[PDB]
Amino acid sequence: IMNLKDIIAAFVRHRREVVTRRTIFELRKARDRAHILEALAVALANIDPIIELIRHAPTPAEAKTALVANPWQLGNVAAMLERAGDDAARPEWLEPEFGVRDGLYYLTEQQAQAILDLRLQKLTGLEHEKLLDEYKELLDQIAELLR
Amino acid sequence: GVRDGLYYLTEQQAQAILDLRLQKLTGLEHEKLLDEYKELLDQIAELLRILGSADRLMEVIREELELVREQFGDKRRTEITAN
Amino acid sequence: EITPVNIEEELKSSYLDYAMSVIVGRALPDVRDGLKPVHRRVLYAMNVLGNDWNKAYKKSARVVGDVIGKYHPHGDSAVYDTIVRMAQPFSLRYMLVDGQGNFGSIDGDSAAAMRYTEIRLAKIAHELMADLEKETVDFVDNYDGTEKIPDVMPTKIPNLLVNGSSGIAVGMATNIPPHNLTEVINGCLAYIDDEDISIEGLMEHIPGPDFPTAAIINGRRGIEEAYRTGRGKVYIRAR
Amino acid sequence: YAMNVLGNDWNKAYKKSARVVGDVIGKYHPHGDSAVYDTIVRMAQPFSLRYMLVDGQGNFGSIDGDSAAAMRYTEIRLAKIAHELMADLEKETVDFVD
Amino acid sequence: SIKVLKGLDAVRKRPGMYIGDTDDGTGLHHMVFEVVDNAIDEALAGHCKEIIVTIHADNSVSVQDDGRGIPTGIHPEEGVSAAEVIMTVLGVSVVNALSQKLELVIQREGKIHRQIYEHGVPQAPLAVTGETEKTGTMVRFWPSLETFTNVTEFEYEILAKRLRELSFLNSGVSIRLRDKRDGKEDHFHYEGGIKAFVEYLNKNKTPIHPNIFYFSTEKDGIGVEVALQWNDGFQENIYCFTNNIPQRDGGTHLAGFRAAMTRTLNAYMDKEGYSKKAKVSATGDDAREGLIAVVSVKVPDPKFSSQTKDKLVSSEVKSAVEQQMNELLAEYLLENPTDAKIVVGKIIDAARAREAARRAREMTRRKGALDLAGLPGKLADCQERDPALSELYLVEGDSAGGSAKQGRNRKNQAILPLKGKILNVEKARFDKMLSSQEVATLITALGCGIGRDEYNPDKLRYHSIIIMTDADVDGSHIRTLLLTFFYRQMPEIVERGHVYIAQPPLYKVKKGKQEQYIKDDEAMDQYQISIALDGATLHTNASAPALAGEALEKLVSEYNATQKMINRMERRYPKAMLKELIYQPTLTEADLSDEQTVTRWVNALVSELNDKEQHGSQWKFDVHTNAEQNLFEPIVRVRTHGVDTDYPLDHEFITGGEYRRICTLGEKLRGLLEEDAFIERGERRQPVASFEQALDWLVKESRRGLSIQRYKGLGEMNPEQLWETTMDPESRRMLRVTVKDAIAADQLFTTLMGDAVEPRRAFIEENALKAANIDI
Amino acid sequence: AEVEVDAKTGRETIIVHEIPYQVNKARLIEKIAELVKEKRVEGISALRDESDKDGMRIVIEVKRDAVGEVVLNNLYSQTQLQVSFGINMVALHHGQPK
Ligand SMILES: COc1c(N2C[C@@H]3CCCN[C@@H]3C2)c(F)cc2c(=O)c(C(=O)O)cn(C3CC3)c12
Ligand SMILES: [Mg+2]
Ligand SMILES: [Mg+2]
Ligand SMILES: [Mg+2]
Repeated sequence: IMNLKDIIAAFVRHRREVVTRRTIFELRKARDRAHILEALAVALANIDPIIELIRHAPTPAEAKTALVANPWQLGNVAAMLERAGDDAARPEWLEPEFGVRDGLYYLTEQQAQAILDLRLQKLTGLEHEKLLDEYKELLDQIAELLR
Repeated sequence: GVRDGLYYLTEQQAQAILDLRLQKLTGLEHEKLLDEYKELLDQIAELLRILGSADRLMEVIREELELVREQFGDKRRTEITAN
Repeated sequence: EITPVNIEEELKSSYLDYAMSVIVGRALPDVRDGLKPVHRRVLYAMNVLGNDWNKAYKKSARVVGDVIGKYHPHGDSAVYDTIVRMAQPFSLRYMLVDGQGNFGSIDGDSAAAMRYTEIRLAKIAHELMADLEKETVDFVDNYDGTEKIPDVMPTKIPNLLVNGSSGIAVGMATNIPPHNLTEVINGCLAYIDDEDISIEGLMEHIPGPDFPTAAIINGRRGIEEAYRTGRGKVYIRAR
Repeated sequence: YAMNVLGNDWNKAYKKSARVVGDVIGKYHPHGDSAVYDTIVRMAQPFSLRYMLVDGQGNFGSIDGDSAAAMRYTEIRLAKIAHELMADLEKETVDFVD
Repeated sequence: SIKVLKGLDAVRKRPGMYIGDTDDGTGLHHMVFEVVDNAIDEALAGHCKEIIVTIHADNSVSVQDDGRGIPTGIHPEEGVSAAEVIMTVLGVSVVNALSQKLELVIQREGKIHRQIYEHGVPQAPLAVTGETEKTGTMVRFWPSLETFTNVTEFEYEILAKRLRELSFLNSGVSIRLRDKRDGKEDHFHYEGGIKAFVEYLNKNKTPIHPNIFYFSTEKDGIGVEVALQWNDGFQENIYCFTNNIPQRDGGTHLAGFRAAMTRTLNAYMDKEGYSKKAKVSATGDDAREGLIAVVSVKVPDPKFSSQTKDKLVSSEVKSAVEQQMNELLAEYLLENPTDAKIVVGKIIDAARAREAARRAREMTRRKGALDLAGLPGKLADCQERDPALSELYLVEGDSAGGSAKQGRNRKNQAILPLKGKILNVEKARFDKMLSSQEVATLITALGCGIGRDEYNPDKLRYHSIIIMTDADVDGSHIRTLLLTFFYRQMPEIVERGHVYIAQPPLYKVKKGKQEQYIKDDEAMDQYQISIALDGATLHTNASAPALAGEALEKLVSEYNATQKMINRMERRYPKAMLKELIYQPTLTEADLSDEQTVTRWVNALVSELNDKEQHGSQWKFDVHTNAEQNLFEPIVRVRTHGVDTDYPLDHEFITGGEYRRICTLGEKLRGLLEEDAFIERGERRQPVASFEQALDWLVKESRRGLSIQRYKGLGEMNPEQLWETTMDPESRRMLRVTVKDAIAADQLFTTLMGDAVEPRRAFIEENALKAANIDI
Repeated sequence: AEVEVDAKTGRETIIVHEIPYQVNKARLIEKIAELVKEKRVEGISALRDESDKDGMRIVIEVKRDAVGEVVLNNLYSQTQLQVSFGINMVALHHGQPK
């Protein structure tokens, strides 16, 4: 048996819980997208060695294994990776060995799989520009969600 | 198509080319196409053989009817007698 | 083989099962969204069907068939009667269903059968199910373990106060009158500001109920007594 | 056709009769729903059809003159021979109408 | 070299979970049983039939056979003797690991060999030590005296009974059992073992006929062997076996046997005219008054309801046994007309004895096609006129009423349907009860009369009233209303025991050809647990033998019970915190004063909880100091969905049933699975990360190709299913209603069904709400 | 239908195993009872249904002062133990009845 104030308080608490859960979901989704965006952006600077490695591979599984074998040089994307401060855009289930270590990027299996699925129409100049815009937008969204 | 040893493409073929994934450049993906092409040629020949003859058309119908009779037939229940 | 049983244990077990099931799952509303299980299942089914407020109507038989074939294991006539009440302007202060056809009248006429009518969701009903796909509530199982149903709705509307409720259970009952939306919103904002406001402070914004059919309330003592404790009596008089 | 569109195959689980009747009435047949259920019932009785087209689960009547249960109690699915009446339907072998 | 040593050590770590009980000595006899079974398997294809069993005085047993000897070859893979690979490699391995010394002797190819095993560790490779001419093997074992406790002895009768049973089942096989402590020699050898089994059992009693029915056939890969005889006693004893394994609770073969015997005897007694000479009739129970019988079935792959066997659930076995029994038993009654008469006489005497114990009745007039007799129009009557042999069913709805009408036995069963909910005769007045049509029709159909002025309970038209409703919450209400009516208006009917309650099933499972009915949810959980542990092996490491099925079943059942208990108390503690305490060291009451181990324990618990976490939450720990005897109680604080809560673990929780049950469960799971943790099915392999993950993988594997159907109500069942599950007298189960106190029943009925609301509300609130939250 | 005669007392009965197409069994039994009520046919003493899981079985009792054949022929002529089926094959061909 309740009165007016109890009902109002229950409604307010329900609203707070809903908003918190929604924020957590969106933050996780944004970080997951940023991971793959980084992976794709790194591989457009080593296109010739990537193609040469893939052509000699007889099986896609062998190509995936050979992809995560040695670190890759960063090239012309070191600036936008440095702009990311610390690990604000780093998934919380990621081991400390992966990612940037010393000017050299280390990939994981899912990033290699995403690389293998890249279409040929994304090698054009215009399609390359969208990655930077999407990355900056994601960083701003992550900051706002964390606030 | 091929006219003097030089292939000429269309718009949709170019669109199909632009949508080619990087994983298709391995060894096996270059012979999957050959196998599928040969099977397609065989199937096309077999399909073309049916539309040119009538006995070939009737043989298929006979086979289908015999299969249906084998799969769904049963016994008779009602008895017919003279008056 | 035959095994004996005492009558007292059988009576007690059966009656407790029935009473608890009726109290917790049929006749009383939840305090967070203000809905009974059947209302929640109907709204969820209509949302899954894609029956929006700015699209074409659908026949009632299809919706009833989906509801009783996937979520609600009971009869269909009572489900149709439940759906009819959510669309009458003289029953709900803010309707949740949009109807097309003969749905009855205040004169006491009955509605047409479900082979004749059409329905779709109302515009305010989309605010009761906002952000449903962003993991904001828990999901439970149906009677077979084949589908999943929300446990509560993530509503933006204080539905319990603005639409009321009435139900009869075993050992207890409920009776809540409807209110006005603007006043309830103002009261919620005042509570957010103060967090220690009294009953007198809340009545500066919410003076009393507001029925869909107008008329006159005769007296003010029952309103204050009900808002202070939870039980009171009021008189409604025609004009 | 409605049962085929719903995916109510002969080697899957049963479905409630009310769902099928509701789909038929709400998309294809603009009439009442009780006669549709009466039509569906007759296609599942072994003493009415020489080769039944519907597979049923529940009380569907008897030769003694009993009636079937209401549609809120039973379940149905397609029979095995009914898949031979709709073979090659998706290869443009017949005409379609509104 | 080292893997075998590690595996033997792993077996030695937990001997009970590989052999069984070590306190009563069941595993001690189980080792001997395994050895004898392996030997008789070797002797099954042996040239002759001879097995030697010796009970020595030095707490050892030596068993010698006369089949083909175990080969003494070389193993191409391991490079060692084939005999050693046969003995110790990943059930003689368990025996050797549990025996200090094991003597291996192989006599083949005219030469004598000899080798010694020490705690499963060979001392020397097998070498020739003599010459001979015979073929066979001999094994003598000295069990460990430290692992095995409290028994350290062998009992003659335990082995003698099993050997006699095996000799009876294994026709043409002879077994010699001897003891060296006192000096005994027993020889078992029979040709017609099953017939000899019946003769041996039917020894102390007095058989009434010399001829014994017996046959043995085999059809569709099912072997059937039946033998029986009638004594002069008053009790029946049926013994069932399947692949030489006893089942105490019977199964499908027993049901087929009973049905065939009943039908055959009834048909024969009807045809011969005996049942017409004396105005009586015999039931199934009369035939099985004094009877001894043995049933043994040969099936390739039997399926059971649990790992402990005791119940066969294979489908076609019933049909096979029923057909074989029904085909041949009819001919026996003609080939031996002299013995046939005696059995009929005893059956007729039993039937006549049953009749004399009944009440007094008057024939009633049934409703037929040529007369209505002034009875309600919705009643479907029967043909029997004696009220002591009739039944009446009260069904919940119209659909179930029609289903029951279609699939009944119209000779002696009647149906009366109820429509809607019935009147509450505790809140209404007498004239209102008289003017209601449902109650009026029920009163007319019963035929006793009402009003305490013409109420004569001696004119009841049926002597069995059965209530059949749905298995949901709306059937319980109707059951209570009917019980209220019967108790308030017709007390004598309840006192004399004329009221019953039916038990329909709830589930139905099917995987291909096998199908079964399930009673309720507990049976469903047991079936799910059992069906997931067949054809699967769980090894702690990569070089250890599989565990026993019974131990796994016990562990899973205890886990399920503890999980239920944990789920019950969710309102007071977080569910993840309680699950973690299983894999933690016990916090004894002695630690509640150190104030130094408490902090380490709570820190370890919080760190482990924070390590594994998928949702958004955080954990913390704190310590509170109490003045009373300087106690220090842990404090645990969580943050979930933006709310912070604290759960103080006080002294009461430390000493409680919940924590002690959790600890007892944990003691059997801490450090059970090693790093390897591989599970192997018939052809596949799989690593294991944890016990729960392996269980989930097994459950998911078992559910492939499985169909489960749940019955919403009685109107969703076909009439044949309803008959064969609920209405057949041969295989139905019911309950009988009785009154115990008669002074508290009035109080309970008044409280629960009376007009006053406050006692009812208080009763509900006290019982269902508060008592459930605290089940201490 | 068939006629079986007892080997001891010489009494005989009539057993019915099958009935024509589209005939109700309960209505048939009721009609036979009503007809024998008013002495329309002679030789009927008792009438009951004994159908079970094995199959249909209807038992008609022959009086002591009559032969079964006359009663059976009267039942054929007067009840629905023999019916007529009028065949009329009409269907749609190219949108026209034929
Ligand atoms: C025949 O039962 C019902 C009655 N009656 C019961 C009474 C006593 C027996 C003689 N008939 C009268 C009328 C009724 F008046 C209304 C309804 C009803 O509305 C309803 C539903 O689904 O909406 C379902 N039922 C049945 C599921 C109970 C109704
Ligand atoms: Mg109604
Ligand atoms: Mg009609
Ligand atoms: Mg029900």
